[PDB]
Amino acid sequence: GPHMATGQDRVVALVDMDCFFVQVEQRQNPHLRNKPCAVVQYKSWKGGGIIAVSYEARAFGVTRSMWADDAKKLCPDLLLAQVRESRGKANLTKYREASVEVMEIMSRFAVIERASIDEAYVDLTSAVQERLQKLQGQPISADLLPSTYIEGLPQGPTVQKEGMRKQGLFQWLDSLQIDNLTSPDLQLTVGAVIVEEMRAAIERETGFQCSAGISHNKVLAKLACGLNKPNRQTLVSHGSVPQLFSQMPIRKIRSLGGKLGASVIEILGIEYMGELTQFTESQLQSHFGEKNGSWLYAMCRGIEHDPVKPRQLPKTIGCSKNFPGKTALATREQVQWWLLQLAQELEERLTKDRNDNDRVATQLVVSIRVQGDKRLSSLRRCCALTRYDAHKMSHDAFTVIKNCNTSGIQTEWSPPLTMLFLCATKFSAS
DNA sequence: ATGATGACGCT
DNA sequence: AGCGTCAT
Ligand SMILES: Cc1cn([C@H]2C[C@H](O)[C@@H](COP(=O)(O)NP(=O)(O)OP(=O)(O)O)O2)c(=O)[nH]c1=O
Ligand SMILES: [Mg+2]
Ligand SMILES: [Mg+2]
Repeated sequence: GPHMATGQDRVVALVDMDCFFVQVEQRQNPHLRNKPCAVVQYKSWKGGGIIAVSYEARAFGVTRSMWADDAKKLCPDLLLAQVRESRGKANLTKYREASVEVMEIMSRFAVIERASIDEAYVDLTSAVQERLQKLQGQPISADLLPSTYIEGLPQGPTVQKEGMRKQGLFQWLDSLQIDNLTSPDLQLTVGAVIVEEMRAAIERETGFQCSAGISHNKVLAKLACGLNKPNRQTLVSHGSVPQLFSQMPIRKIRSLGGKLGASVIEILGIEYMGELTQFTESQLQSHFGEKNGSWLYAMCRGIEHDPVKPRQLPKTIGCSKNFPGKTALATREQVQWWLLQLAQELEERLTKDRNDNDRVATQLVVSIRVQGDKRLSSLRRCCALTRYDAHKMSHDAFTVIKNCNTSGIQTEWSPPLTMLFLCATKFSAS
């Protein structure tokens, strides 16, 4: 009890842009706003692959990874925006630039870790301290939390969705201990006021809406984010964890959505995150390894220590294209041509990066998939990246992969390539 | 024929 | 180094 750490030491948020590529296209084209719409890449095979979906289209069953032609059977009035195509591949520059717009705004409030093109974690611990002093010991108005849900409330002795939100919020704030500058629940609340302000700023300055989770660590912040979407934010307190976890499938917790999560379920014969509390740390470590067992033991109690890394910029800059089915690359000249295309996009991105962010990449990773392999990558090789020159980079990547060709006739490439990937890495200051 | 990315762990 | 996992 008096020596048990409760993982209540930080305030962490996760901010996630709602249907982000869709919002980028809707800002640009007002005819798409407030409509069922999706973002598609390519167009020939089955209308293109959907990669993002507006909340109005999701109500019809439209999802990512559906073909647009199939999405149209569920939602006949679905509007589509197409990803730009440059040098015969998808080019995500518009979405990268929009993400930078958002991240720069977030960075005014606190330390951010870029988690993906449209998510960042935020460490609010310091911001909350500072804000607790100036606000003094005076109370926090619900009007400062207009889009916040307090997970697990209301509870105890209304018919509308906004009404439930306000009821829980009132219960929370009515129990808050406002004169104890170290109360975790108070710290979270202030964190949430800050996140409201951050979200208001993003929307005002970009037009983009997002959801957010506020809790004591990244895993709980991420989970919290997804609980009330879109355009809302959710506070998951330490106290809320036992009930929340008691029915929370294991696969919903970040890092457990794959093979390890499935093994936890199979080996232990459990279904929900809270059920982990029944095992000793050594038991868990015995099944899953020292690092994973320790992490699971703390996580199922709501405790997690992964720091929010101060990193707003990606650490690698890469370009790839899949060549599925009949388009698989089968001649030396095709392979070379496509490496050049990839290397030209890459050069463009790298030069821009070098001007914007004062750094230079030094390693080039070359990855390919071959026809028949159900892995992301059949093969990865590195080479020095000494000049930002597309012809050099493509020539080098070719060199590095060329003996993968089993074909006897030199013009041909067997087995055919179903993926090419160039990745610039090992950045240094410039 | 679920694409184009990106981070990190294991050995 | 190069492969495997998990994620958006
Ligand atoms: C998961 C995922 C996302 N994305 C892009 C499209 C989304 O617009 C953007 C953000 O991903 P997300 O946060 O997973 N999804 P979303 O932002 O579209 O939707 P949500 O509102 O966050 O659910 O990333 C992909 O291109 N491929 C993916 O597999
Ligand atoms: Mg999102
Ligand atoms: Mg996201």
